[PDB]
Formats: sequence, structure tokens, C-alpha cells
Amino acid sequence: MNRSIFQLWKPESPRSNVNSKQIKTMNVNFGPQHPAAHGVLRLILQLNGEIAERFDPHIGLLHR
Amino acid sequence: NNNLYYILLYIFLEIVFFGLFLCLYQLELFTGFLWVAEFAIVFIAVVLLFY
Amino acid sequence: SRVRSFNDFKAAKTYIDTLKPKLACLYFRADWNPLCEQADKDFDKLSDTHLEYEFVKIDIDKAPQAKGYFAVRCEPEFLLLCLGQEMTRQTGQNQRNLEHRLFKVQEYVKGLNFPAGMDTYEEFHEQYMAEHTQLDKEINEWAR
Amino acid sequence: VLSNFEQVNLKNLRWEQNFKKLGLDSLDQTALLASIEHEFTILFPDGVFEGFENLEQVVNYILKNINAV
Amino acid sequence: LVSCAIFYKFIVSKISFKNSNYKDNYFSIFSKNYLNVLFYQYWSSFFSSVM
Amino acid sequence: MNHYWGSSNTIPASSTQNNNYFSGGGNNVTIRGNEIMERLPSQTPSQNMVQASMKTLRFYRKFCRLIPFILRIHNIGTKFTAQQAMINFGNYIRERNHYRDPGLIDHRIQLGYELLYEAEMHFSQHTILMQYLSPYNTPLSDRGYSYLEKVKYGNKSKFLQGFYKGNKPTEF
Amino acid sequence: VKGKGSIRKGIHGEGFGAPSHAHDALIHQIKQSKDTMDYQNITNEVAQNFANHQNNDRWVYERRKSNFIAQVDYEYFKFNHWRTAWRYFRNIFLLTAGVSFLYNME
Amino acid sequence: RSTQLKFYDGGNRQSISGIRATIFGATGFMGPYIGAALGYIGSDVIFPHNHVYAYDDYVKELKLCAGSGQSYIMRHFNYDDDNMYDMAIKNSNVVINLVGSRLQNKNFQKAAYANIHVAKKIAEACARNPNVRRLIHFSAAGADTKSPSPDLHTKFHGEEAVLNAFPNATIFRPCTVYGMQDYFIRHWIKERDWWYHFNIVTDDCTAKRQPILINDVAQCVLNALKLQESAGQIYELGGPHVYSRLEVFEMLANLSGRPPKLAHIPHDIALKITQNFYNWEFFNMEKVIKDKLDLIVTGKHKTISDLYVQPVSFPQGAEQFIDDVRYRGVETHDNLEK
Amino acid sequence: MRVDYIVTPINAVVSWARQGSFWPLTFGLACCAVEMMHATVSRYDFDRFGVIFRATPRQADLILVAGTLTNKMAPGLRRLYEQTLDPKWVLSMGSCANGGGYYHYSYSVVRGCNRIIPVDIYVPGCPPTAEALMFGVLQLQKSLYRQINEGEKKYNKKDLTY
Amino acid sequence: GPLNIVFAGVAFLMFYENNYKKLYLNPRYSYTMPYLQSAKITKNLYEKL
Amino acid sequence: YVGYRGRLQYIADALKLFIKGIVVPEGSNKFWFVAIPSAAGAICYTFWINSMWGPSV
Amino acid sequence: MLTWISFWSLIFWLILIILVLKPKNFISILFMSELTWLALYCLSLLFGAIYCDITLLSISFFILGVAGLEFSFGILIAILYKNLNESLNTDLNNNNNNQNIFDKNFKTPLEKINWQ
Ligand SMILES: CCCCCCCCCCCCCCCCCC(=O)OC[C@H](COP(=O)([O-])OCC[N+](C)(C)C)OC(=O)CCCCCCCCCCCCCCCCC
Ligand SMILES: NC(=O)C1=CN([C@@H]2O[C@H](COP(=O)(O)OP(=O)(O)OC[C@H]3O[C@@H](n4cnc5c(N)ncnc54)[C@H](OP(=O)(O)O)[C@@H]3O)[C@@H](O)[C@H]2O)C=CC1
Ligand code: SF4
Ligand SMILES: [Zn+2]
Repeated sequence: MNRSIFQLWKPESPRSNVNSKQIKTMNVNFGPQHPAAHGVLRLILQLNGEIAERFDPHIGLLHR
Repeated sequence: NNNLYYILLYIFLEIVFFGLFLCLYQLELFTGFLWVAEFAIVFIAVVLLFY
Repeated sequence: SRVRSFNDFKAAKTYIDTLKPKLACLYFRADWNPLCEQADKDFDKLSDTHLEYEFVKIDIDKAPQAKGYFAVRCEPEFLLLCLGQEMTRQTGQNQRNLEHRLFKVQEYVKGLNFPAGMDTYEEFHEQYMAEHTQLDKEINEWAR
Repeated sequence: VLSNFEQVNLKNLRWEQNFKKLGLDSLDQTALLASIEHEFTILFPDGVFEGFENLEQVVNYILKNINAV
Repeated sequence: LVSCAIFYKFIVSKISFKNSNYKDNYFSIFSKNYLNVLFYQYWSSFFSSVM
Repeated sequence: MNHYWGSSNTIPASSTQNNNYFSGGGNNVTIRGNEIMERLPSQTPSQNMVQASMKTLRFYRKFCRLIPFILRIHNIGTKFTAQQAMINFGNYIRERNHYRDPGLIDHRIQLGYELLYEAEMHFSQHTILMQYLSPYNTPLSDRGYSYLEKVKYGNKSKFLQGFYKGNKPTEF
Repeated sequence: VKGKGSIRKGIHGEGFGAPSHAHDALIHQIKQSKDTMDYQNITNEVAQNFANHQNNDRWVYERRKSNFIAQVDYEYFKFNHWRTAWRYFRNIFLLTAGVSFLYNME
Repeated sequence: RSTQLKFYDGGNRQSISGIRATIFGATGFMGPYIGAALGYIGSDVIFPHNHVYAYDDYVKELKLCAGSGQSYIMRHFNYDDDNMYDMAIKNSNVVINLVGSRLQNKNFQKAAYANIHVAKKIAEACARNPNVRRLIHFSAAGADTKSPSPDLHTKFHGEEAVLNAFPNATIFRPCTVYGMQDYFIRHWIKERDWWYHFNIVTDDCTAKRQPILINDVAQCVLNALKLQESAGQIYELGGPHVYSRLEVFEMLANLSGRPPKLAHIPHDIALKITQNFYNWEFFNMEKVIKDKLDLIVTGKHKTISDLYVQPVSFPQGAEQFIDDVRYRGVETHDNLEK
Repeated sequence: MRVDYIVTPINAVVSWARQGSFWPLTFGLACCAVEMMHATVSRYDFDRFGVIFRATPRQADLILVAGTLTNKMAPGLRRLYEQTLDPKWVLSMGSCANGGGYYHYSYSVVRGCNRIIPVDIYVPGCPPTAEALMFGVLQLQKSLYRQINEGEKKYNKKDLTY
Repeated sequence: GPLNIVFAGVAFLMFYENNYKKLYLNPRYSYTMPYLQSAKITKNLYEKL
Repeated sequence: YVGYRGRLQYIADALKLFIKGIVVPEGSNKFWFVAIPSAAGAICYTFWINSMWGPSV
Repeated sequence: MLTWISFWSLIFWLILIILVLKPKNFISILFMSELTWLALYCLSLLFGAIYCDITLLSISFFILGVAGLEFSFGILIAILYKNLNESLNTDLNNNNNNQNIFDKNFKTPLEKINWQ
């Protein structure tokens, strides 16, 4: 069991191309008509290889 | 043709025709092996394009 | 030579395609630009000065289709063509720059060599459509 | 670009006048500068954007630019 | 076999160094020497092997 | 800059390059960013009217820079041009000119940035967000208009026009 | 400064780079403002990045596209290019296979 | 008889305009738009229909033209019993007839039934009821007693019959109407998508058209209702400019970027094949016959300017309906983000 | 006339099939959604009547609005209705969907889902029991079975339709 | 046209010549032409079909 | 309840799937959108040749 | 219509020519190299059958192995192209003007050249 910590996380540095996002992130709507989203959850999800990085939960679709 | 996907498809068809020649010339066994190997490779190639 | 004025796109295109000029200068004008008044005089002076070009003026207001056919963006426009192929294009009103462009195109064309049977006149869109079926056609067959 | 702003007369327009004397307030100045900026496909730095007083300075800046298309 | 060993040797060359240049932080500098070495060795090996 | 507007939040030009070789680049001003916005911090408080006016001008500049992208992605370019949309939103801002409380202006600028971000990320509907870009006294360009009430009530004042046309249903 | 190379600490300030090195404004903004951006300020670097990005698509911007001119194609359904192929094929077949076959049959 | 109709147009869906309307033939293209124009200011709308498939969206969405308690859909309409006509317009002070021969139809007897018989029944029922103020009958611009198209001939006869039965009826003759679900732009798109390489033309494309947007016909109807001097008049509705069919093809090609290709088939073969074979929406005699006829404002009657409507230009009004079918060629990197 | 000889029988086979496999869209808002999920489990088996839930609108035959509809959700509901494959039917379940319901006087609630999309049938309760939901679904199934041939055509002297 | 007629003639003669030489001037011991050769049961190694 | 005691459920499902009307979204390649399912069906209707039911059957 | 020996020799050399001809995209060259190895595979099998030699079938499977290892190296090298600031189209990695490319245009990263 050796160290694999560098393979685990990737920081960002100013004006560093290799440390930046070298890919177009998958911005998906975890929207209301989703089996796992219950009824009204519209979660803006940023995926990079099916890894959740950024969340933007839009609520109020059942605010009455 | 310069589209990578079409290049890959045409090379896949070329592999099929190579296997067809081997079948016609009566080296059937080597048609069965070649295809599967290269088929896997072609599959991986497609994934590479997706990246 | 002398300016040939046109208000109909089809008539002007038929005239140009029948003439098949080696060197042509097209002046597209519209009435929204106040500077078009001086451009007419500049075009007339340069037309009487130069004899190797054919000077054709097109009124965009009376022939809107012509604009779409010639990719005109900002009037006044001076389009310089060699054998129907776009040599260069100038937007704005300036006589010195127009004369410089005419002289440059003339000298470069006079320094050119064409193999026999491959120096015929061609229509404008013919250059765009040739590259369209080479690039745009295949791209549209993959995305759509 | 200035044709869209119909409060400006292009007939005898002299380019050294301030934007206000052409009939444009601050919001119209910002809209016109952004329209020219989109037209030439460039960006104006913050100091350059807020330092413009007439169309002559804009013309000179665009003349000195090599990325303008 | 020996060409693969030589490719392995070329791969494990040191890329980044600890030096006294402190002006290059927060800026991206592209070297491209590693890629050229790998590319040319790879394709020369391919051509020689097929012939 | 760890922000949605940061200079490193641009979409890469290719899968192996942020820009061409020998350099970097990206467009983050006239189009949306690469990563999604995850937080929008408060505007720094403005102590006087000058700072509030500067905030308003900068918000308007960002909106004007983002107009063509919004018009393209929302398919509303035929109803009005980019300049017309800028002029209509400028009319909105002009109708909000009488404001004199800097904190209220900071709040309004926050709300404006939020609504602009909603528009540029397809959160809102085009028929809903067009209410801020629509003309005040002019018909939309994508359809015809009726000038019946202009011909009949030609020189009549506003009072007479509002008197001939009632303010309530007449059956009840 | 311990564990900071040649970076020196002055009065009222720790220092962020080696002596006689240029101070970076973007890093100053990063340090002073952790995540606060009042507006998208367009500095020289941002404008340069925009120009660099837009220079990749200069050819598309400068492309002069001509509008189409509609026509009624009266000869589309004749398929003339397939008749030329048929003529070529039958000429080749008659001049190579036909003569030899007839002579050999006789 | 009284042609006066007082109503309040300054309301919304839940207001009371004062108009109680019956609309015939609303299971086509005009129907939803005319019904929405009437019921969006608070009117009561009734839709008599006899539609082959009741679950089709052509019937259900008619319920959306007004709110609950304002829109009613009368099903299983006989179109042959006088009692049903009387029941349909019993409490209506406005009647609109959009019934007409359908494009798929090629039978002369069915064309007369749609254009003459039903219109005559509606006008006769309107005459009997003393509470009907305005009746608007929809016809065609190229309607003529010697037209080779049975639709136009029967529409002229229907104009005569309606004006005879109810001399206070208003006749509308649109030139050709385009929209989201139309037979002009949608048919062009679908024919190009099916015939991937071309659009089929059976003539020289020299026939003239004057397209008008659907949103302008509804405004024309509202203006005619507001104008009391239009009671017994005939109006021809068209766009600002007149184009030939070739020009329309070219304009549609340039607006979307699709390169045009018009494959030509001689007229007589097309006529014979459409005569002797089954006809549906995209293959029928009506397209072949009408493609040689001019459907424009002739100037014999009043025009759209007499209704104080300014129609939008065809290039400007048709652009938004072809946004999805735009040609995807060489584009900038910023165009990848949508 | 002769075409009917083939069309009239086949119509039944077309209806029966679509009556035997009526797949609603997996979409639930608020607590009529919980009641609907109760109506799906073994006590009241929709799978008995060939009713199984599909998650995407492209494979759905029935849209079942089963909860409160806010002004934030109306464009989404309109898009979901438009993106379903024809033919399609819409069921409105509960008070919040049939009308405003317990929030009819609110500032952010659509006063009935029929202001946005057409509705084929309404189920009144709050919540309507699984009994009532099954009743409404069975009624809709019978109606759509009968809806292909309601006697619109007239019979000529040979007892043949048009 | 005349050349089309000539091509059709040559093709028909080729087709008929091939069929004639397959049917006759050829031993018939294996089943190659159906419905023209016998489909009986053969007890010897060499029986003509 | 589809048929008697649910004896025709698969027939009803197949017939309904036939009846449903397919639509191809814009932004997709229509040729590929229709061609991949055809190839998939042609491939899946070949597995039955790679089957064995008794020796050399 | 051509003998198999001459056909396959010509096919191998034509594959090499086409590999050289096509634009220098690393993935395209990888695919064409795989095709070249497969052509060698077929030629070796054909001569093994003609000359009744069992070593050439061994050449076929050894070609399979060598091509597999080479393809793995190529995949890794392309992913390495990702991390370095390089384009998979090598013709875009230099400033040498090329007439074969429609839209080759590179300029210095400066907003302006002259100030006074
Ligand atoms: C291209 C993406 C990557 C491909 C990686 C390798 C894929 C290997 C094969 C997987 C299955 C999918 C391919 C088959 C369906 C698509 C056909 C195709 O690619 O055509 C492209 C080719 C070319 O594509 P094109 O016509 O769009 O291209 C025009 C030319 N350019 C490239 C310039 C734009 O299509 C044609 O030539 C016309 C259509 C012919 C389709 C004939 C087969 C249809 C399907 C029948 C069933 C499948 C075969 C039999 C069953 C299987 C064997 C038992
Ligand atoms: N849209 C256009 O381009 C123009 C249209 N017009 C005319 O305007 C009118 C309305 O237009 P539009 O909606 O587009 O036309 P449609 O053809 O789409 O609709 C025709 C309507 O009439 C009904 N109908 C047809 N035949 C009969 C019949 N025999 N008995 C009873 N009802 C019948 C149809 O119902 P169903 O078939 O379901 O029974 C439908 O409601 C029509 O008369 C049309 O000819 C005139 C000029 C231009
Ligand atoms: S009608 Fe009532 S019980 Fe039903 S979802 Fe609405 S709030 Fe819940
Ligand atoms: Zn008559």
C-alpha cells in the first residue's frame, strides 16, 4: 500500500494550464423529472468523469 | 476523408474485408482471431475519440 | 473605361457574366450612408482614369438581392475581381486607397501565369460553393 | 453602428464632439461603445472604456489595434 | 526488446528541476522537448520494424 | 481568481489546448463560463452616490456585452436587434434614475447580476425574460401591428382616448 | 523568511517574491479578495486573452458568403452521369470481353 | 338588423370582454389562433367539431383558447341537422366560419359540401337568430368561378351563398398563411427532410404568392369586429410584398443556409398520378393545381390597410420558424455553446 | 367504402393494444405523488391492467400531473408535455393540479394545470385515495379504447361508413 | 440505340452459351442445375443425373 | 386483464410499441439516429445462428 | 483480377504511401499504422500458405502482439499530447505557413505594436 495522494486531488494555480480545468465540464440538470431528484429538485451539477465537483441546488419549484 | 470517426469506420471495414480475403483463401481460423482482437482495439479507439 | 450603373441585380449579373471581364470593380452603394456622394465621384474619376478594369455600380436599395449575392456588409463597398475571383475588397470612402488597391491588383495580375484552358471567367459564388461542398457539406452531414 | 441610435445625425457629423453633444447620455454611450466593440470583435480595457470622450479617440484606438477585424 | 527498453529509458527522463529562476511562477511555460523525443523515437521504431 | 468571472474560467479551445500553442486565452466576457457559478458574494458597500453610479454603469456594460449571446441562444433576434434591446434596458435603468440610497442601489445591482446570470444559463424562459428587453412604445419586429386607435383617435388627447376606451368590463 | 527561499520580509509587509521582482496585480487581487468580484474588470490580460481566443476564428469572421440563386433543375431525374458510366462500361465490355468471347465461341 | 357589437378589449383571460362567439372549422390551422385571439380578452368560445380521432391534439388544445367556464367543445356535430346549428349559436353574438375543403381532398362533391353546404347552413342559422351581430366567413384570395381548382370554385360559390343568406356577413380572403403548423414552411421543411436531396417542383415556379403571418390574421379579425363599417364587405389579406414561388424557395434557402435544389417533374405526369392514386397531406392534386395559380391581392376589394393592420415582411416574420433547421457548416468556437 | 372493411376491425386491435399497455410518465410533485406510488404497489397493482411507469417522456403514453404546480415549474411542465410521443393523454390528480387547491390564493402557484396544457381527466381528492386514482385510470383507459370509433362517420344505404 | 442492341445480343449469347455448356457437353454426376437434373436416389458411385 | 387472465400482455406491448410515433430531435444526425437501431436489430437477430439443440442440430 | 501476391505487396506499399499522404494527426497516423500491421499479417499468412511454412503464421500472431503494444504506447502518447500545450494536428504546432490549410493564422500576443 503506497501513497496515491497525488492521483486523488488536483489543485489550481494562477495562469497554470496544467493545474486549470483542461476539459469542458459536464453541466447537467438534475432536474425535477428525474427518478432520484424526488419531485421538484433542480440541481445544476458539474460532472467530470461522473465525479460531482460543483453543486447549484435550485429550490422553490414547490414554494407555495 | 478527414473525419476521425469516418476514418475509424473505414479502417474497421478494411479489417472486415481482410478477414473476408482470409476466409476466401481458406484460412478461416485466422479470420476468427484477427477480427476479435482488432474489434476490441477499434472499440477502445472510439472511446479515445470521445475524449 | 466608364461606369455602368445598375438598379436591378439580375440585369447587372447577366451583364457581368456575358462580358466575362478579366478585371472588374463593383461599387455597391446605399442611401443610408451620407458619404456615398463622394464615392460616386471617386468611382467616376477612377473609371475614366483606368482602362484595364470594368467599372460597374450597383444601387443596393433598388437591388437588395445583389447585396446578399456579393456578401456586402458596410456600404460603400468596392469589390475588385480578377476573372470573377475576389481579388480584394475596400469599405469606406477614400480615393487614394482605392487607387492603390487597383494598382496593386493590376500589377500582381500582370505578373501572373495561367495554364492554357484554365484562365476562363467564373462566377462569384462559384468560389464559395466549391469550398462549401468541400468543408460545409461534410460538416453538416455529421452534426445533422 | 451609429445608425441604430436614431437621435444622432450622420449627415454633417463631426467626430471631435463629445458624446453628450451628439445626443447620447451615459447609458447610450455605454451601449454605443459595446456595439462598436462587438462590431470589431475586440475588448476595451476598463481605463480605455471609461476614458473615451468622442469618436475620434475610438477611431485612433481601433486604428492602433492589430486584432481588430 | 531492446528498443522497448530504450523507449522506457527515454520515458523516465527528469522533466522539472529545482533552479534559481523565480520569475516563472504564475505563468505557463511550454517545453515540448519530451513529446518530440517520444514521438520521433516511436515513429522511427515503427518504420524500421515494419520494413 | 476563484470566481465565476475569473480570467481562468474560459472554455478550452480544444481538448488538448486552452488556446493555440505558445500562448493561452479564452472568451469569458461575451459568452458564458466553463464551470457553473456556485456562489455570488455581496457587493462591497458603497459609501456615496459615485460608487453606486459606477456599479450601475459596469452592470449595464456587462449586460450590453452579453446581449448578442442571449439573443442567439434564446431565438429572439427577430423581435429586436441587439441595439434595440440595449436601448430598452437603458430605458428601464433611466426609469430607475431617481434612486439616491447607495445600499438600495447595491441590492438592485446584485439582483440585476442574478437575473443576467439566469438569462445566460437558460434558467428562465425567453417569453419571460423578454419583458426586460421589450420596447415601451413600439411594436415588436417579429409580427405585424394594428394602428386602428391611431387613426380614429388622431389628435385627441390622452384623456379622451382613455375615456372612449373604458377601464372595466361593461356586461356587468 | 524561513521556508520561503530568497523572499524577504519588510516593514509592514511579509513580501511575496524575490527581491527586485515584479509585483503581480492578479495575485494581489487573489490575496486581498478571496472570492469577491464586484464586476468583471477587463484588464490588459483579459483583453489579450480575448484577442488570442478570437484570433483562432479569424478566417470564419472574414469569410464572404454568397447567397444562393434558385433554379429549376430540368435534368436532375435523367441521371446523366450514370448514362456516361453505362456507355463506358458497355464499350469496355464489348471491346474486351465481347470480341474475345465471340471469337472463342466460333 | 343591428350590426353593433360593444365589447371591452382591455381585459385579460379572466376578464369579461362581452363577446360570445362560435367558431366553425377550428380543427385546422387557423382555429387555435382565432380562438385564442377571441378568448384571451375574456370571451366565451364554442367549438363545434366532428373530428375522426378525438384524441388528436387538434381538438384537445382548443380548450386552451380560453379559461375554465369560457371555452366549450361541442362534439359529434352533425353538419347536416338544422337543430344542431341553432343550438351552436343560440347565445352567440359573433360567429366565425373556418370550414373549408381540406388539402388532401380531391373530390368535387366533398369540396362543394365543405365550401358551399356548410357555409350556407351556418349563414341560414345566423339569419334566423336575431341576436347575431357579426358573422365572419373565411374564403381564399384566388377564389374564382372558372378556377381549375375545385377548392377555389367552391369557395367563390360559398361566398355567393353566404352573402345571399346573411347580407351583413364579412368575407376574408387570405392569400397564404404561414406559421408553426402550416402548409407552407412546415411542408417545405418536411419535404426537404424526406426527399433529402431536393424539393419537388412540377412547374416553372413563376406563380405569385403574398404570404401573411398567422398572428396578423387574428389581429385583422379583431379589427374587423371593432369596425362597424366592415359588416357587408369583402377583404383580401396579404403581406406587404409579392414574390414568385422561385423567389420564396430562394428566400427560404438563404434564411436557413440550406442550398436549394428543385427537381422538376412535368405537370401532366404529376396531374395523372395525383388523379389516379390515393391522396394525403404531402401528395395530392391540390398542390399540383395551385402551383400554377396566383394567390395575391387583386385590388378588386378592400385590403388589409382598410382594417388598419400593418403586416410584417415575409423575410422578417418567417425567420424564427426555421431556427432549428439551420445549416450547420463552418462556425466559430463560441457557437458551440448553446 | 371498401376500405372500411379492413379499417373498422383493425381499429379495435389498435385500441386494445394501447389499452393493454398504458405507460405513464414517472413524475410526481408533492404528496399526490406519494399517494400515486401507493396506488402502484402490490395492494393496488396497476401492472394488472398493464400500467407500468417509464422514466423518459419519449417512452410514455400518459402524463400524470400529481402535485402542486408553481410558476417556476410551468415552462418545464409545458416542455415535458410537448416532448411526449403521440398519441398521449394527460391525467390531473388532486386539488393542487385540478385547480389552485389549498394554495389557490397564493402568489406563486398556477391556478390549475389546465392553464398550461390540455387535460383529459380530473381526479378530485386531496389526496385522492389509491382507490380513486385506479378508478380514474380505468375510466381513462376505457375512454381511450372507445375514442377511436365514436360513430363520427355516417352509414350509407349499404350500412357502410365513410 | 444500335450499340445497346449489340450489347444485349452479346450478353444473351454469353448467357445461352454458358447455360448450354453447363447442360450439355458436360458430365452430370453432381446436382448443380435444379429442376433440370434428376433428383432420384443413386446406388452406385457414378450415376448420371 | 390484458386478454383473459393476462395471456396477451406481450402482444399488447409489442403492438403499442409499433403504434407509437417516433420523432427525431434536431441537433442529431438523422441518418445515424435511424441507422444505429437498424444495425442493432440486424445484429440481435443473428444470435439464433449461434445456438445448439442436440448434437449437430 | 490481380494475383494475390502482387496485390498484397502493392497493398502494403500503398498503405504506407497513404499513411504518409494524410494530414499529420496523431490518431490518424496511429490508425493507419495499425492497418499497416494488419496488411503485414495478411501477407505473412498468404506466403505461409503458399510455401507450406509454419513460421509465417507465428509472424501473424507476433504482429498482433507487437501492434497491440505499439497501440498502447500510441494511446499514452496522445494523452500526453493532452497535458502539454500541443495540438493533435501537428501542422498547428508551428508558424510555417501552409497552403494546404484554409485557416492557418498566427500572430504575436500583443494588442498593439506602436505607442507613439
Ligand atoms: C463512425 C463512428 C465510429 C464507428 C466505429 C466502428 C463501428 C463498427 C460497426 C458498428 C455498427 C454500426 C455501423 C452500421 C450502421 C451504420 C452504417 C455506416 O456506418 O454507414 C456509413 C456510410 C458512410 O456514411 P455517410 O453516408 O453518412 O457519409 C457520407 C460521406 N462523408 C463521410 C464524406 C460524410 O454510409 C453509407 O455509405 C450510406 C448508408 C449505408 C448503410 C448500410 C448499412 C445499414 C445498416 C444495416 C444493418 C447493419 C449491417 C448488417 C448487420 C451486421 C452484420 C451481421
Ligand atoms: N391556411 C391557408 O393557407 C389559407 C386558408 N384558407 C381557408 O381558410 C379556412 C381555414 O383555414 P385552415 O385552418 O388553414 O384550413 P384547414 O384545411 O386546415 O381546416 C379545414 C377545417 O374544416 C373542417 N372541414 C373540412 N372538410 C369538412 C367537411 N366536409 N365537413 C365539415 N368540416 C369540414 C376541418 O375539420 P375536420 O377535417 O377535422 O373534419 C377543419 O376544421 C379554410 O376554408 C381554408 O381553405 C384560405 C386562404 C389561405
Ligand atoms: S391536491 Fe392535496 S394531497 Fe394532492 S398533492 Fe395537492 S396538496 Fe397533496
Ligand atoms: Zn359553378
